[PDB]
Amino acid sequence: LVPRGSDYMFKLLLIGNSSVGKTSFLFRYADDSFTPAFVSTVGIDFKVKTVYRHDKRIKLQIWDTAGQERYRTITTAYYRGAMGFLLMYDIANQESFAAVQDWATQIKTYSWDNAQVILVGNKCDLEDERVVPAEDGRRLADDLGFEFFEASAKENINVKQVFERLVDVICEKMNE
Ligand SMILES: Nc1nc2c(ncn2[C@@H]2O[C@H](COP(=O)(O)OP(=O)(O)O)[C@@H](O)[C@H]2O)c(=O)[nH]1
Ligand SMILES: [Mg+2]
Repeated sequence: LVPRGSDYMFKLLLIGNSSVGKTSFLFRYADDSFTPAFVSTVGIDFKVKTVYRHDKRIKLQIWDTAGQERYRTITTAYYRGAMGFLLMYDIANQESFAAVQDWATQIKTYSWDNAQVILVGNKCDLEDERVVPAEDGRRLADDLGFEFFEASAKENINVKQVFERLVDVICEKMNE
C-alpha cells in the first residue's frame, strides 16, 4: 500500500530473541534516540522511515515484533508480505545466536521466498563480553543467504548501514 508522495512502500520486520535489542534498534533508526532504562512492551507496532535510494522515495514501514510468545501466532502473521527482515542476535549472548536458525526457519515458513534478510550482531559495543565472533555470524549468514553486519543500537554504530543495505538488496532482487 503506497502512500501518496512515495514511490514504494517496503514492510520490514525486526525479529530475534528477547533482549537482543530489537525495540532499541528501531528507536535508534526511527527516532535517533536510546532509552537507558527498562521500557514496558505492550504489543507489536511499527515506525516509519523514508530512504532515498535508486532515485526513488521509499517509505519503510518497520515493525517491532515486541516480546517473546508462548504460541507464535501473532508476530508471524506480519511476516506475510514483508520485503525484508533484520534477524538480530546479541554478540554477548550465545543463546541468541544459537536461535538464529530457528528464526530463519520462521522467515521461510511465513514469508514469500524473495523476502531479504540481514543478520545483525547487535551490541557490538560489548567487546568485553563478546562470545560470538563476527566470523561465526558471517559464516552463518553466508550459509543461510543473508547479508551481515555487527551494529550497536546503543552507540549508533551501523544502524543506518544495516537498513540501507537491506533496502539495496530488496531493490536488486525486485529487478531480477
Ligand atoms: N550494550 C548494549 N545494550 C543494548 C543495545 N541495544 C539494546 N540494548 C539493551 O538491551 C536490552 C534489551 O533491549 P530491547 O531493545 O528491549 O530488546 P528486545 O527485547 O529485542 O526488544 C535493554 O537493556 C537495552 O538497553 C546495544 O547496542 N548495546
Ligand atoms: Mg522489544
